[PDB]
Amino acid sequence: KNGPIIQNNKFEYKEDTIK
Amino acid sequence: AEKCFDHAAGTSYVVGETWEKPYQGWMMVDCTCLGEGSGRITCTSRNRCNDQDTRTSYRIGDTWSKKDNRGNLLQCICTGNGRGEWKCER
Repeated sequence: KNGPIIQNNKFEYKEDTIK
Repeated sequence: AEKCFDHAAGTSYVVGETWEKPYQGWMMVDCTCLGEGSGRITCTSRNRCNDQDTRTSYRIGDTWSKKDNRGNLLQCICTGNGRGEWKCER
């Protein structure tokens, strides 16, 4: 029948928090 | 020693500390304070399931349902696996 559905949403970011 | 700031939450963190925060309204990420003289943070979704279909963020072990593209119910569970991964059965 149906196999498993694998999904991903992988990400990373950087940000500064002092001006 | 140095700190990073979350001006939206009124919180602060020291270098190496990790915390969760919202991202783009409905997503969740895990942030770590790097510092580097600018309160610099690195944030990742690798331990979370940010499912665009439902515009909901899930933690490892959380379950939800949604449809496929032909009216079938899918049962999903957040597994993480260091890859922001989840698995659904149709």
